[PDB]
Amino acid sequence: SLEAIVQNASSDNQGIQLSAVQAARKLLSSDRNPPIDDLIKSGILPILVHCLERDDNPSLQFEAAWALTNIASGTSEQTQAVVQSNAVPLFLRLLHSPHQNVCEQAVWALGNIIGDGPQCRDYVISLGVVKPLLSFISPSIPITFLRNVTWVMVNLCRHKDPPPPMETIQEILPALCVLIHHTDVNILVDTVWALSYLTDAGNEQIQMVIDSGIVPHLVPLLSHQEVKVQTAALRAVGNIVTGTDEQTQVVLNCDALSHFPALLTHPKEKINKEAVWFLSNITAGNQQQVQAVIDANLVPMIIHLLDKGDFGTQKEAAWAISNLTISGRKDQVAYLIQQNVIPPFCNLLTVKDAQVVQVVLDGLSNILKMAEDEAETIGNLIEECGGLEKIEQLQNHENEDIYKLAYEIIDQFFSS
Amino acid sequence: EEKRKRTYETFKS
Amino acid sequence: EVQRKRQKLMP
Repeated sequence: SLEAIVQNASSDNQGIQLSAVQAARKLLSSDRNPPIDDLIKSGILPILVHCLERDDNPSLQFEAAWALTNIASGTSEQTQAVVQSNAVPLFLRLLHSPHQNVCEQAVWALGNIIGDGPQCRDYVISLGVVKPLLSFISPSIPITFLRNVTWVMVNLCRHKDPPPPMETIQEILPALCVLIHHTDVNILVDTVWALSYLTDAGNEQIQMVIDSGIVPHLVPLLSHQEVKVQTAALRAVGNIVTGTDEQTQVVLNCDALSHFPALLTHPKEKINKEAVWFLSNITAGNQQQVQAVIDANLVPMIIHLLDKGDFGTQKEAAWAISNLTISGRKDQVAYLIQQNVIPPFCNLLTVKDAQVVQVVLDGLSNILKMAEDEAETIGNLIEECGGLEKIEQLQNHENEDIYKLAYEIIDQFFSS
Repeated sequence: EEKRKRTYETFKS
Repeated sequence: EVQRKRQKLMP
């Protein structure tokens, strides 16, 4: 039979029913863009939801669950079709089945529901998903299944508004301390993206991640073999160093900076860009943190990327330099000058982007003020690489911020 | 006290 | 970067 298997799936004969449900799974899983809307319109939803509760026929449960999984892998209203069929408690009950494949499909389906939004994530949590989900983690587990569990964990960690419940985050984090030591690449990428989501959620959640003791296992992943592990780890620790200076200092005490030269010379250019982002957040800190940036020999590399990189990376280098001019000491800005930052920093003054030209003007302004005893020779080294001319031209700019700053810098330091 | 550090979402236009 | 919803693909 071909279409009206809506009928066959409501048969006394469990073979007919199972074949029809397997056919519904066939329609919903063979192709590229499954016809979810016709399936929902056809009224096979309540039938498949009933199938979920059939403890006597696990194959029927599995087929129904994978049909519904693919329905809830679709649009927001498509996921709500499954939810409002009121099947989430049924999947939760299937989590306790003695059949691995039924558990796997229940976990998969719940993961698709949780991944829809903060509302559905909180709903699925509220019916008690996390403790059974986390019990599956065992040294005696199939890996194809462990990956699905870690995926669902990532979905539990997402959607900043409102962030996931504090109870649930501190329930998850011990599981992540176990999973971050695993050898599979997929497991680590998902684990570290879970951490990235949490640390992006806010300073309290950052403090939970710090308090879990997992940061010393996270930082060394920055120089891991695989690039996906590296990018996700860089994202997580960058999010952490977005917080307070003491949180940032936890990251630095895990010797995080020793990993970055490799990141600053990595051929992939987004990695350079994000590594200099990280560094810009570090130079925004206190004097000892600027000194850690300096002592890691990252100052010449940042100036190098400022000089020769593309626009995207030069922007981040410019933030790093300006934030160091804001945050630094006598000898620190002096070391920066000894590393010959002035010419490339000035050449960015002519850029299409207003924010970045303003940033370099701010940095220059603070550098002239910073060393008032070299203020004459600093003005000369600026004028040497054509910086005076570009500043006088930005005095002719259409943005109030830019020309007012250019006029202000020309007034204080250029007696000429 | 201006924008001290720079959050990840800010690091996109 | 990991995709939030994921459909199950036939072997």
